[PDB]
Amino acid sequence: IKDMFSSAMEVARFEGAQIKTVSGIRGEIKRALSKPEGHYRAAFEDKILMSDIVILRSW
Amino acid sequence: QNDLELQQFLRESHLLSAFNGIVYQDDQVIGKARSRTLEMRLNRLSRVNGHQDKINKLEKVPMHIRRGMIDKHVKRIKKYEQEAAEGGIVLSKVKKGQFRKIESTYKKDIERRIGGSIKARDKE
Amino acid sequence: RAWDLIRYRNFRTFTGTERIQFNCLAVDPSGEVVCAGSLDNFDIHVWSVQTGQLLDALSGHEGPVSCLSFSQENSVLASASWDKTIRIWSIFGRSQQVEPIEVYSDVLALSMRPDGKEVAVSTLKGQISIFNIEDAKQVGNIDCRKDIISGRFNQDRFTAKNSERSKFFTTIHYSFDGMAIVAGGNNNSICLYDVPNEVLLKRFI
Amino acid sequence: AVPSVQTFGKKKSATAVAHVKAGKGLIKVNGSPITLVEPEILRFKVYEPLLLVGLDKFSNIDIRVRVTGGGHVSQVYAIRQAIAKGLVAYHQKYVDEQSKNELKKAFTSYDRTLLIADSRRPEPK
Amino acid sequence: VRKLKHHEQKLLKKVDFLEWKQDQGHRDTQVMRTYHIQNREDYHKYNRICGDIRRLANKLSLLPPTDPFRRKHEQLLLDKLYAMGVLTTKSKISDLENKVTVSAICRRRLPVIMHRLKMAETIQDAVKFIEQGHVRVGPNLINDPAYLVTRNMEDYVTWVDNSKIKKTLLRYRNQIDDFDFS
Amino acid sequence: MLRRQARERREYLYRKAQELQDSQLQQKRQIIKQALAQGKPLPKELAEDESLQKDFRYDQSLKQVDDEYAATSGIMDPRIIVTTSRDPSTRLSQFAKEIKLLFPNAVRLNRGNYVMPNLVDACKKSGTTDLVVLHEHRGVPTSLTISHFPHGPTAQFSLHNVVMRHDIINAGNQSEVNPHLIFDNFTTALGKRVVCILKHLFNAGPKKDSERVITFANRGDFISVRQHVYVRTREGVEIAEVGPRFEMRLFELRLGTLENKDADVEWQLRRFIRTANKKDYL
Amino acid sequence: FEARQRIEEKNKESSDYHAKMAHIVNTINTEEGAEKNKYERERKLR
Amino acid sequence: FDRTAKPVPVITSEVTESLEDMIRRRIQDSNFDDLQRRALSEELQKAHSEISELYANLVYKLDVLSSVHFVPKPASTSLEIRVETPTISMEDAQPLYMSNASSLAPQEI
Repeated sequence: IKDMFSSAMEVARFEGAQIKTVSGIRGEIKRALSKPEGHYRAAFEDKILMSDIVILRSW
Repeated sequence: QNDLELQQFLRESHLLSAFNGIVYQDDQVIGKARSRTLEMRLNRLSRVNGHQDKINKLEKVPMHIRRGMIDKHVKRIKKYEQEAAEGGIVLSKVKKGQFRKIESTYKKDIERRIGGSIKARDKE
Repeated sequence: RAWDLIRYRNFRTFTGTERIQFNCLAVDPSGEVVCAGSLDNFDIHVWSVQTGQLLDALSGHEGPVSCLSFSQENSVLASASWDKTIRIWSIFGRSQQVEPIEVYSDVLALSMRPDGKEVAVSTLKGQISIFNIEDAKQVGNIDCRKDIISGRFNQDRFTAKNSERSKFFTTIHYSFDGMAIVAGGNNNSICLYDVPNEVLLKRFI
Repeated sequence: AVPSVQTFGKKKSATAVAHVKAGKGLIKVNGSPITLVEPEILRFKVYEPLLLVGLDKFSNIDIRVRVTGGGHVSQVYAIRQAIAKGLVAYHQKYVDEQSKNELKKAFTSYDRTLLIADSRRPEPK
Repeated sequence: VRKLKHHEQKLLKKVDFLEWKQDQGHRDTQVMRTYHIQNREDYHKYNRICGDIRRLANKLSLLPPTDPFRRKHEQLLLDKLYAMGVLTTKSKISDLENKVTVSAICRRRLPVIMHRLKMAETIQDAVKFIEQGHVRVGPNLINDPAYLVTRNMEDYVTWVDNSKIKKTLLRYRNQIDDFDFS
Repeated sequence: MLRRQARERREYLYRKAQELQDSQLQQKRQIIKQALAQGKPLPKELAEDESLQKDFRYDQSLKQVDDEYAATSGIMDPRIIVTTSRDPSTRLSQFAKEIKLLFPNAVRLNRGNYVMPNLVDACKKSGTTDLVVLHEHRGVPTSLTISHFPHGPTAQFSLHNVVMRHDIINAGNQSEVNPHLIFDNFTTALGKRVVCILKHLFNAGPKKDSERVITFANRGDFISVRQHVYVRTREGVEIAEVGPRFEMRLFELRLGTLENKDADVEWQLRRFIRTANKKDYL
Repeated sequence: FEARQRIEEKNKESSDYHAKMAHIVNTINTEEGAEKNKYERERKLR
Repeated sequence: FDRTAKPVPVITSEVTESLEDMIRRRIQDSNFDDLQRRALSEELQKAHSEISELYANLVYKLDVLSSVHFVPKPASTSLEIRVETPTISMEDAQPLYMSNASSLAPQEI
């Protein structure tokens, strides 16, 4: 997942959070990728598409 | 009245004496006494909630031999209770349309084929 | 079960743990261990004779163990089964060594040379193959399914030429000089051969 | 219409189908001749079914082999197995059984892995 | 036999030239038609054994319900018939009266085993093939249709090698290796 | 034995489907059993069916380890292979050494070029019972899969806080005697299933004074595995820690061997469901 | 650390709320349906 | 934000201490979850004898019908009395013999 964070520190702050696509596919962020900074690895209920947007509902 | 083993022995005293100290308690009752005893218990339990047209199904016997079965059984009943009446002997009391249950009733398994009473006359 | 032929007593009885029926056995030369194989279990059951216990269950055949024989000199076990495989087990002394020799078809009646050097197996193709045990390579075979007298039954509707009922040997045995093999099966010919030349010496009706 | 015979030779994942029939004497692996089978140092591994028994057995029959799978040495072992047991099966079915088991004896005295592969492995010690 | 009129059919009702009461509804004929049984007396040779099993099962259910003799022999007979293949489940002992049946002993015959193993397209084809001598159990060729195949002994029902049927299935998938004759 | 094992699994799952299908007759036969016991009237459904009572005459003589392990529970000792993933690192080879020392009747197999289908076939015709496949991540071992072989279950776990006996110190040699076991709060039916899986790979009947013990203590779906030796003093019992400690978490449990992944899943970790983190042995 | 603490406090809050709502539902059921059935019983006499 | 699952527990000295004294309680009470190594009546007697001979005949013809591939009887540690006698006398009727020992061993006499 590309750009909801600006740094791996930010993703480290937000690890384990539950996200979802706009299709309601639930998911969880797992680990920040190393070289592209705000990019991370998430796991979903099944295969999401390239035309989706993930969402971290915070308050 | 709420003793179970005592009342089971009381109402299965007849076929224990027909198919036999004596044994009466289950885990000691050998074959035909066991089959008819268990069948009698299951009938008496199932006659509460089960339907009366479905609990006591008679064995299908043809007309001209079931009527002869009934006539010879009633001849046995009349001869027995007449012999006891001309003797002193006090007999147990039956209802009005029922058959008197005798030793040939318990041995010959006659009530599966003829019922306890002619239910056409009971209905009318 | 074991029988003393002095006091005429069955002194030992060996069962398994799996309730199987045994079809062939093999004893040690130095009779410490009896061994037996079934046609419904794929294992070989290894019992001590001195105590009565089940010493081992050898596993590794993927077909019913048709025949067992202990080598009389070096005491190596040879089993052979309907998964087209003869197998050589070094049981004694820390080895637990298994050498599987594959063969062309499913084996019934292995037999063992008196010096334990070679093993002759009878196969369902109709052949008797002879293998060197220590260097597990075939020494030589006899092709026996064309000198077999297979008669015609009364009930069957196929000729004795085209029948596949009895053109193979279900029992073979070495001579005691190691040079010949007598063989018989479900047919009315028994044939004996000399294993150097692999040629039929004589056939008996 | 022709007397023909099909056999199979296998090593690790190579597999070779050999059709043997009566003919003029041509031995062709994958369309090309047998004298083109690379890696060219194992061409005698391919040749030894011919040189063990003589070319006068192959003077009247033509073989063709189709080899898929595997690597270089697994393919030459599949080729030699297919050729060997195809010659044995042809001499069984259409020539006499005495030449059949003479061929089996010669190949088995050289190595029986020309005729029977080593197939199912390992051993769980 | 001539479709009696109303007065005749009323006057002789019990007349039937085909179906009698001793026939038991022609069930020997019915299950021997189902499982293609050659000889007439195989139904009744199996019916004797079903009557043995059910006679023992009656006389064994007439024992008291807790003694180990009844429980051991009921379980032992149940295990034996499941292993032989007549019974399809060794769970309940009412199988020893209800589910023991000439059709179960007939489903264990060799052509029916064959047809269920997809080894022949019908039971009559399986009869023809094992009469023609194509089928071996284990190593030895089985020649008669009535052969009863137990549960562990149905793993070895194959064709004989050098069978034309084995050759044509191998050559249908062109896996025929002519080295081992098929 | 290919055809025998295929048709034996076929008959077993036929019998299991028939049990769950006709398991209503078991409990209504239980109802009429206790109706004979205390003379209380029988319901209408159990009162009007005549066939069930005349089967009950036959069926009045009817009456822990489960269906895969039940045949040979204490009869026969296990036989375990311990193998790594493929081309393993040296710390995974050290961990596989430690797991083969954990389980008695376990050997270790070198892994490389072993396909998992013919590995499973070689094991289940050479007679082994269990296979433990270990997976790593840069040294740190991350999973172990236990496959019980006569078409039994596979339990797949992840391993989480792994400290190794090779990693700590030369504290000596291990004990290798048949240990005692401890299972702490395995309370659900999945807990008993996992207990039976994890404990039918130890030898039956250790000595009563067998001086090593190994504990599988459940702490919210995180089975802490430690191994201890002990010697009972005058005042308590003194515990020393020996051999590896980790936390395994079951994420999958299916009903076939390792090769297929077409087997029916008994349980697997629903991670993304809405009420995921609210229950244990979920 | 905040993960474990927030999850377990949310679980505690949900398990308290479900108990509280089920309690008030069946107390309204029991101690007022007894009066509903009492009124129906003394209305059936009319 | 809400989070999906609880994190993996950190193993500190408190949880190792709690786990060790759990182990100590179990190990001093020997609470170990190990694997554990695996005449009547006249009428009842004659009922038993009748179904025994029925069972014998039925098992015989089931074996012969099954073409004697069967599964054997489970186990019976029976009890045999053998008297002592010459093994001449334990033989068949023919002119010869094979062994003239006594059927009981010296350590059985």
